[PDB]
Amino acid sequence: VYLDRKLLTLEDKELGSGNFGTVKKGYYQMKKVVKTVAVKILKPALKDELLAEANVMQQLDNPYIVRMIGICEAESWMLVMEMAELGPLNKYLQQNRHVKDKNIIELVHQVSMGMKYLEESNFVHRDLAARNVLLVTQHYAKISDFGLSKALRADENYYKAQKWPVKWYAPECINYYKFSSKSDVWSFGVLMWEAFSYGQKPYRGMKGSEVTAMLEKGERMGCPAGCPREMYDLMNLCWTYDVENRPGFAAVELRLRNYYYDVVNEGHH
Ligand SMILES: Cc1cccc(Nc2nc(N[C@@H]3CCCC[C@@H]3N)ncc2C(N)=O)c1
Repeated sequence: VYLDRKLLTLEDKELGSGNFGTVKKGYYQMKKVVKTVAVKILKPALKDELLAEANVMQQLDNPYIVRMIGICEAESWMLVMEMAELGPLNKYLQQNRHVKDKNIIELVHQVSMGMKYLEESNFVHRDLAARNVLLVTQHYAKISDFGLSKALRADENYYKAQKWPVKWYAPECINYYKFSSKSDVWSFGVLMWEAFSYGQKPYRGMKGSEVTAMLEKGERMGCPAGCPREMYDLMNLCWTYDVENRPGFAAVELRLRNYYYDVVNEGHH
């Protein structure tokens, strides 16, 4: 969990940025191999947020979720993770607009498998967006960015909160401050839309309070160009207003798994 600063070699160039500080590429001398890493580097609230985040990732063991190597206290606090070379999903789709439809279904299914696992593990993500999906290859996606994440209490199906990615948030989060796995299902809907719109921001040119107004009227973002109908049906299903009747990730992953098998069969035919 605690890494040795001497074994860590940072690079100058910064790969990305957030409120916390920077993301830089580096190397960590493992037992015999050198391993390529991404490091979150801070610029007291922020400090504690990094320790909590690291404590969450430590518990997570799945092929579709970013792996934490460990943490380090030097110049600043550093959270060290295995590296996803091709970067955040949204940027990638913005710069590769001819990625095939089958490839997108593949990647969002992988996110769904990682989210099904996370549900079973009783953690909520609370920031599930395409910028927080990281690509190892063009056919391998992983979920990261767990700074808003919560381990649910053994006696609760949701976490009660006390600045938010509003456009990814379910009605019950905005209205009642309650975040559950069904809430992440809602954001997955928005994530899919983002993926099929090739990295475009959702609800463009609308303020947070207008989006709320829109959803309450029963309005939803339209089908992206070239997006298969059944994938849009799945999006709308994820956007079930009422938590009770919204599907969980088991249902969502099953549906994505099966649709992907038809599309793979189609290709061969
Ligand atoms: C090429 C490139 C560019 C930017 C970031 C990355 N890698 C990562 N970024 C984030 N977080 C970022 C934070 C800033 C916005 C984008 C991301 N959400 N977390 C984990 C990783 C990781 N394990 O590799 C890679």
